Amino acid sequence: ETLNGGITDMLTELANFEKNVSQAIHKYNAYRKAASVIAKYPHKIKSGAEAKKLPGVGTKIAEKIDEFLATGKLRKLEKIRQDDTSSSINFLTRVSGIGPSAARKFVDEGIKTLEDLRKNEDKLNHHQRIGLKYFGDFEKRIPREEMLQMQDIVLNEVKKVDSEYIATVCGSFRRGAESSGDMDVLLTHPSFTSESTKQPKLLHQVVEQLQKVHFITDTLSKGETKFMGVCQLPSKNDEKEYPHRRIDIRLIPKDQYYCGVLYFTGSDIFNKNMRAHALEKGFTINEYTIRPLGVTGVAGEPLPVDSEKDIFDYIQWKYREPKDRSE
DNA sequence: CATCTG
DNA sequence: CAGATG
Ligand code: NA
Ligand code: NA
Repeated sequence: ETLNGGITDMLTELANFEKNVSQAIHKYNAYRKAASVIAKYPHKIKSGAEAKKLPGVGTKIAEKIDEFLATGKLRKLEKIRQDDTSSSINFLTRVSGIGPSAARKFVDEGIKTLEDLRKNEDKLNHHQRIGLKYFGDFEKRIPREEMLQMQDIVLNEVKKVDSEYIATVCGSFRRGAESSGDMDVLLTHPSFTSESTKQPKLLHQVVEQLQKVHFITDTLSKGETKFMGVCQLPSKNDEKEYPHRRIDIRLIPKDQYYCGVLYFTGSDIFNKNMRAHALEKGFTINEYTIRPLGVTGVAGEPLPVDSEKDIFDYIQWKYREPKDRSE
């Protein structure tokens, strides 16, 4: 956690680059388990040889750790941090819609900067385009002060459309966090479930409303169950308009809400721990449901849930207020 | 995993 | 449809 930091970090630097720049998924994947192992390793790595001992620990990595431990740097890491090409990919990538794949193409085309991008706005797709339009806005964190404002609107409109909808703002917003990055709304309707054959409108209906009122501004992507968009808090009294915020709306059968809800709330750590105990207490948890574990190895069947309570209950545990859902 | 593109 | 992005 601090004993093998530099090492683990460099490796991550190394792993990152392999995938994003080069296409080395194997290599990439190498640096990964490696840092993962040195990550848990209880001692102070004092040498390559020492490390090499570890699994995932090859000679090349060793080699690397040596130079690092040996000198406070790594030549390769040094070359890469310069390499404008590498750099470019790292950057171009910040743009929503631009993955690495994309990144390489543009670069080999010579599109390297933000300006490069505008000049060639033709070459980008819609997402890619919104992404560009709101680069800053996008990168700007979201303050709970505004978070509550957003929540307010969304929830009110969802109400008007149908009294039977159930919306929920999951995320760290939900775990108390002072600022979030984007807004995740989980949605269900009684009339929707596991077996219940579809009802897209169920999602489309609200989408429309939010745009109606101008909350939603653009569409990133819009399917039958997941909407990816852009929204905005109505600039009050002209002087201070809001930033553009990322927002997702997703439909879920009412029959697997809370699990989702639980799940989307996090944190990853809470989940795990909650997930493990689940296992102890003779159960299973995942994104959509909790199931009684069979002894034959495993087994299934939908445990019926009406709240985040019912879940915990099953695993006989203390209801955790979302704030303390931290770890 | 669900959506988009081409 | 394989493939990319979130
Ligand atoms: Na991107
Ligand atoms: Na292939």
